Amino acid sequence: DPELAHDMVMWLAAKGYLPYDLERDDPELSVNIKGLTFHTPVGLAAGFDKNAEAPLNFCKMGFGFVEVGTITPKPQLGNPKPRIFRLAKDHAIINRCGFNSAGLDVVEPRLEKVSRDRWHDRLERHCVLGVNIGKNKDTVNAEDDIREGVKRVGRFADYLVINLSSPNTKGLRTLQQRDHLRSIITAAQSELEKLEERSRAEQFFPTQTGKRPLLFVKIAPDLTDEEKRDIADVALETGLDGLIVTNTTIQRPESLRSESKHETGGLSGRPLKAMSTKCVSDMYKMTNGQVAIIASGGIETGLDAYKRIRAGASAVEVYTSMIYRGPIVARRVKDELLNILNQAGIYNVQDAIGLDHRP
Ligand SMILES: Cc1cc2nc3c(=O)[nH]c(=O)nc-3n(C[C@H](O)[C@H](O)[C@H](O)COP(=O)(O)O)c2cc1C
Ligand SMILES: O=C(O)c1cc(=O)[nH]c(=O)[nH]1
Repeated sequence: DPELAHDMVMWLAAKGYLPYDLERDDPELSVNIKGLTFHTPVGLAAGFDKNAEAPLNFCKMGFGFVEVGTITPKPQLGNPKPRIFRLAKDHAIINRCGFNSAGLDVVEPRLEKVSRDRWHDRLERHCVLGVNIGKNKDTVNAEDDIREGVKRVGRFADYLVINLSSPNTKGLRTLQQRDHLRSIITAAQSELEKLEERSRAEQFFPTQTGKRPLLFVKIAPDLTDEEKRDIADVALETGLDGLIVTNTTIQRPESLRSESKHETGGLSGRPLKAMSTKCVSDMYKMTNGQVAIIASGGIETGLDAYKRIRAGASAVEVYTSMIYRGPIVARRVKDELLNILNQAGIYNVQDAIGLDHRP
C-alpha cells in the first residue's frame, strides 16, 4: 500500500533512522540556478514531506533539495481514504489528497526551526529548501491565500512554489489563464516585496543568500499549446523566476494495466514521463531558457533525468520513483546521471542544460 509506505518512510525520516548519504557528491552535479546553488539536481517532489516534518533528513539522505508539501493557510483534512493507489503494473500512482495540510500556523515555526538549525551541526553543504503553497479547497478569492503563504512561510524559502495544478482541489487547475496567472504571480511578488530590517545565515531571513526566494509556479502537464504559449508569454513579462514544470496528470492513457487505472485522481509515475518531458521542452524553448525550470513526473533513473535535464530542466523532483525504488532513488539517480555525463562528453550538469535546443 502506498499510503503507509508514504507515511512510515516519512516517520522513519522524521526520527531519522533511514540510511544517510556519505561520498559528498562530486562537483559535476553543482547547479547554479538563478542564484540558488543546488548541490544535487535530484530532489524530493512537492508531496512527500507535506507538513515540513523532516526536510533536512531526506536532504542528508542524498537529495540536493526537498520541497515541503503544499502548505495551505488553514488546516485541511482533504478527502476520505482510500485516497491514493499504487498502479504497480506500470509504475504509477493515482492520488486524490485534495490538499491536506496542517496550516501556516503549524508549519511557520516548523520552518523557523529548520531555518535556524540547518546552519549548525555537520556544517552543511546546504541542501536547498523549496516551500510549496496553496489554497483551502473552497477559498473565495485565491489571490488572498497565495498572499499569506508568502507573508508567512516565504521568507524561510530557498524557492517558493505557487501550486496551481493539483487536479484534486476545487477548480484550482483553472487559475493558469493569462489574466489569473498574471494576477497571482504579481500579488505574490508584491508580497516578496515585503523586505524589512535587522539590527536597525542563521539569524535574519535566512536562505543561502540574503533573502527573497526565487519564485516559482507549478503547472499541470494537461495544458494546451494555445495556453502553454500564454503561460510563457506571461512568465517572461511578469519576470517569474521559474516554472516547476509538472504536476500530476488527469489523463488515463490506453496501454495501462493495474486494475485501479480508472480512479479519480492525479496520475503520477512512468506514463507521466513522455507527457512531462515534452512539456519541459516547450517551456525552456518558448522562453529562451530565460525562465528557470524544475521538472517532475516519471523520473526514476539517471537516464530519465539526464534525458530531461538536457531538455531544459536544471533540476529533477521525485516521488513515485521514491515509492518503488525506495529512498536510495536519490543516490542511484545521481550515480547513473554522472556516468551519462562522461559517456556523452560534456561532464557536469550545468553544461547539459538546454542541449536539445543549443545553438
Ligand atoms: C501522493 C502524492 C501527493 C502529492 N502531493 C502534492 C502536493 O501537495 N503539491 C504538489 O505541488 N504536488 C504534489 N504531488 C505531485 C508530485 O509532487 C509530482 O509532481 C508528481 O507525482 C509527478 O512526479 P513523479 O511522478 O516523478 O513522482 C503529489 C504526488 C503524489 C503521488
Ligand atoms: O491534493 C492532492 O491530492 C494533490 C496535489 C498535488 O499537487 N498533486 C497531486 O497529485 N495531488
